[PDB]
Amino acid sequence: EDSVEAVGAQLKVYHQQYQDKSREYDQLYEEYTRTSQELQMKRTAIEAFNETIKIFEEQGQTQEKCSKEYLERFRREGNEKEMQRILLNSERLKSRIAEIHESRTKLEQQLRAQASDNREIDKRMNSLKPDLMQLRKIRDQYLVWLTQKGARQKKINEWLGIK
Repeated sequence: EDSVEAVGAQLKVYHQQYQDKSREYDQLYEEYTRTSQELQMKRTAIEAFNETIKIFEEQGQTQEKCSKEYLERFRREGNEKEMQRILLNSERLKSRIAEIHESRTKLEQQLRAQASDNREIDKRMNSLKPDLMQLRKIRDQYLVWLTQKGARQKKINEWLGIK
């Protein structure tokens, strides 16, 4: 009721709630920053693929340049096996590229998944900011109350779990 022990008893309850609400928030904040890091690597990895692919395409372009003379000629010569070789190269090459291009696409999809999670963890992270403010305010109020009350230090520390 109006018992100092009863008020201090209430204080302990709210302070605890507050610390717990606070700890949980901290846990989320780390998780958010951490995932934003792992999210960076993914972005970087994608650039790696983009770079890799851009490379192979340049290789393809230049080999295609030299092949063109020979190929156009072997066609009318007409050497089957020789020009066959030429097409077989460009093929496996383009099926290396076409293979990688899809390989990053799976990562991009895999990326947006994590990106959403951060959007959501950030959301939950904002749900708590209000309560934290309030609990802190509240707890501070009981402190002032008990403080102006005869109630005093040592037991206050007890109620705040201080050693």
